[PDB]
Amino acid sequence: KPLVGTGMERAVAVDSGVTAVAKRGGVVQYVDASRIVIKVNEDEMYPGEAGIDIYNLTKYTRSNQNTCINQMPCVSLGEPVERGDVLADGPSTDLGELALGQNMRVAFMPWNGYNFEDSILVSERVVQEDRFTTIHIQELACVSRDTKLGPEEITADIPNVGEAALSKLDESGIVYIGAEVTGGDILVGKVTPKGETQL
Amino acid sequence: TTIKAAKKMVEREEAVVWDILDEVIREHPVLLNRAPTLHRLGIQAFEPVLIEGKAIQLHPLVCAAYNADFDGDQMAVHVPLTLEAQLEARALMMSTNNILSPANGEPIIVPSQDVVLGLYYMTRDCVNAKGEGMVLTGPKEAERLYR
Amino acid sequence: ARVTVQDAVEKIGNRFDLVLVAARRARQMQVGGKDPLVPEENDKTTVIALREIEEGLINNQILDVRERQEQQEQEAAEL
Amino acid sequence: SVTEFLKPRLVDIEQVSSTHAKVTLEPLERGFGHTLGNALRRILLSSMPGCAVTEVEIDGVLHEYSTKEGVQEDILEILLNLKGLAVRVQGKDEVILTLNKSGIGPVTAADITHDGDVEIVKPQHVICHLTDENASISMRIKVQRGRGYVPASTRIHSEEDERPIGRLLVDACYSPVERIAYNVEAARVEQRTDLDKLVIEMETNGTIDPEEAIRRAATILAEQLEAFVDLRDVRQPEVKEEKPEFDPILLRPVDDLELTVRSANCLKAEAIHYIGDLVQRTEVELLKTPNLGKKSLTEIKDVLASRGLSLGMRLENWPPAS
Amino acid sequence: VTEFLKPRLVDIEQVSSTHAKVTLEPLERGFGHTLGNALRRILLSSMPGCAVTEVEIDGVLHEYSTKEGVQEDILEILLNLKGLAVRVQGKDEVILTLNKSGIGPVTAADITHDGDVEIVKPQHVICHLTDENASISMRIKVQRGRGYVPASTRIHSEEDERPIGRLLVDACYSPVERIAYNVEAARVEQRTDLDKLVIEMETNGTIDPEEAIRRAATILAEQLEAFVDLRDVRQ
Amino acid sequence: EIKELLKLGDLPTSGQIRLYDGRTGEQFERPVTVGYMYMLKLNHLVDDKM
RNA sequence: UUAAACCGGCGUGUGGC
Ligand SMILES: [Mg+2]
Repeated sequence: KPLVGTGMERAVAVDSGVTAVAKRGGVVQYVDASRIVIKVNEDEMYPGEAGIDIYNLTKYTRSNQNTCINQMPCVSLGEPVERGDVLADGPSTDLGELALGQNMRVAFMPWNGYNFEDSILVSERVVQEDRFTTIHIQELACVSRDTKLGPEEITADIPNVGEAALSKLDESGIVYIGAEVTGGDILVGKVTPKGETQL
Repeated sequence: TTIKAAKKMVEREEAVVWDILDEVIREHPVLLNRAPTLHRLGIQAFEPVLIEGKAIQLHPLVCAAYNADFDGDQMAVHVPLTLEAQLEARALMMSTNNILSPANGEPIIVPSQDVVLGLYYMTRDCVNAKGEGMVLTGPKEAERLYR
Repeated sequence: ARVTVQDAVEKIGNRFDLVLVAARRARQMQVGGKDPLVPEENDKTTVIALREIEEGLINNQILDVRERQEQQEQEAAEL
Repeated sequence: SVTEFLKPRLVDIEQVSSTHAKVTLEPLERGFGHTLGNALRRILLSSMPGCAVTEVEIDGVLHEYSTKEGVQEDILEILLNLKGLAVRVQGKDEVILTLNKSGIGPVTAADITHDGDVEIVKPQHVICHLTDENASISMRIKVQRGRGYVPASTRIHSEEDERPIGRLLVDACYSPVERIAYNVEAARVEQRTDLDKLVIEMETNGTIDPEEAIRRAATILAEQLEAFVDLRDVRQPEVKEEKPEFDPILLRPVDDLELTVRSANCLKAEAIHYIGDLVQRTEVELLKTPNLGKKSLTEIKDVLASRGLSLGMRLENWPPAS
Repeated sequence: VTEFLKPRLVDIEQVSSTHAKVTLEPLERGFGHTLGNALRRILLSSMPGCAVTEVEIDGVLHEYSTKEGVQEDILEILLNLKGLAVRVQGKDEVILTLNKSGIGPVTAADITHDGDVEIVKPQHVICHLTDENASISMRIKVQRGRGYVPASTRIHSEEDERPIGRLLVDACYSPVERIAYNVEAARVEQRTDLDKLVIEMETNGTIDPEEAIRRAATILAEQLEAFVDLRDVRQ
Repeated sequence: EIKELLKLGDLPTSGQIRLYDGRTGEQFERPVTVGYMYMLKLNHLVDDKM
């Protein structure tokens, strides 16, 4: 949360659509890191085919600027909520309050010229406490273009390649969910014919 | 033996490639460049030292010659790649050879706010302070008494 | 190392003939395989050429003289 | 006296809490107050033996950027709380701790399967929150002892240690001390004036012992000072002819050539650990070596001769390193 | 591994034989700063030696004075005496006389050659004198102290009200004249950066600079002896 | 009001405390002002421009 | 004839200096 503020922070956080705002008040039944169950109170319940509400939070997904957008729940079991209340602190939010970044101890003195024009001096305590470490999601999309000679396939039988490069691949040809990659490594097995007709 | 082995070794990032890098950049100047080039001083020659990270370290005193603050400016660097080019960057493009402005007679190596503020705070004398009215035998004695 | 080369220019004028003489000297040093006239401190060929010029040992005129001596050596070797 | 003054000594490890501790060194003659204070503060805050978590593994999750049906927070927050967890190992330097939990409730440090050589400094440190009846978590936690602080990126050593998907890496931030304050005061010397007593307070993780940490810092400082306690012109560049021609890498044992253990013990049946002796061992001693048949001999031939070496080469300079 | 790194020095430059430059490489990430600072602060104040502390001219009894026979004021006399480095034997405190006449500059070689003291530079000029009929004398008492003891704090205590009717001088028991440590970045096989220390120091010549560094290291080790591992290895 | 809030926080009214050097360990004259600032990481990371 | 070796063009929008 920003230590100093302006009072407007409680609005832009709520009026934005990034966070999961509660549409119908009531109680919270099942709190999970992915979903939220809201049992509606009987006064606001519909006279027919009524029930509860299920808010499915969005997980880590790529945005337009390769920035991960993640919704984190902020309520507990049995906690009552009202209409218009926030259910999940989205990115850059802190308990229904929009918080851009971290507050930090700052001194104003030239330290061995390491702040010569405008440069910033940071301590190892910042990176050790896992303070400013951000996450970026990058999308890699391969297309199976169709040629006038046979279609495009994703058969994982790659010729003229080492076994170490084929280790990350599954039986299908797409690497599993959670295998990191460092250098150029095949993760889609799109090998296709080229040989002309008239054979 | 072959260039393929050397390429594989430099791609594997071994420790044997590092001392070679210290040998080849010991006296190999490079060409520092600013994206907007107004005058001849926007391009200079510099002796690089290897620093860890992903940013270029630059002398603070030459920054005033580039007119480029540290608010996110991105600077470029080229290599001479040729004997004539190396000795040319040394002779006609070194930062030491370019200290006076090509427009007027004032030096372009004018100090900046930090060092001049430090010197002003240092030489600004008061009326009463610790060690007033004593006698000193030399600058080294003064430094010792201050420390 | 060599911080500045102004003293190389005060004795070899115009600051541009120094370029030519350093070019030829370092070219004869690298490929020609000549001997550095001063004990180097394990530095580049360009800076040892510049420093040998700095000790007053090499200018354009003595460079032409050494070229003439090498030409005479070639004449005598061809015989 | 006028020269060769006395030395200080430790007289208090007064602790106001489990972490915030205070020590008083005394007596310091003059100027040694700030000197020793700053020196000990820098040595303590810089390097102290830490035993924080370095590697985790939960069965259900594959990567820290995922979730788990039942836990309140994400895997990232779990890694945060694990980094914040402190622990003290005594017997070994690296250890694996298993944490199994089920049912609704706040999962804290006390729920882990502790051991004798491993002691949790504080069990009230919450790790996560299980928010479902049939919700369970089973996790393995690697805790190793080291020096300083190393991130999770540069800690990689090969291209196979992270092949297990469940092995999640947290940047090992092990530093028992958190802040080291100090000050000097007028020591209550029996008969003298203006003697400096150095009071040093440390807010720490509670893992390291205060007096033990102070003493270890003094050890490190004196060991570093021993460098120029008898300083002289000492050099270690090989400005000579030492360039050898013996087997350069084959002086280390056989086991580091990426082969099995049965062949390792088999090469130990001939009492040949280093190939520096096996380089003087041709192929006539392979099938005579006990239990070298079809596949073990296949591995021996493959992982040895394919790396540029030949099995059996005559040389005469492996003893003198020439 | 809980085991640190020990430096391998590269240069002990002894230019001018009294102003040395010792380099050390490499150190840990922050050990260079603390080592340089501790050594500097120790050598500055807590470094025992011997220097002049009392001056008494039998003709003048004040700092301020209009004294003939010398074209330099008494303040110049005190300043020249302040830099008079002398090494004393087992004696802790001794006085010396400088009765001398002549033409030119009274120097340090004119001191009565006692067997308990040793002047490090007899060629040190003290005071230029009037070229005729000028015979000024003075006694100088030295002491074996700890470091720099200024005039104000010292004269306030040693002489309650100046009962003997004496003069003062800035006592400098530290044999080192100046010292400055500078840390730079040095590389090992692939590690990020290590402290390479460069200590440039200059003493009064009574002891070599490396000898002063050795003495400071030994005094710091003896100060730390109470806590340093109790032993070589503890086990 | 900032003064009285600092007073309630038992912190100095001027915001300038005496700071000790991290390396030399000496006392800084002319006490520097220190506080808690709200700083932001901008979308100009070095790993994308190098 | 045979053998060996090697093998971003355009517009648009945004942002920064
Ligand atoms: Mg700018």
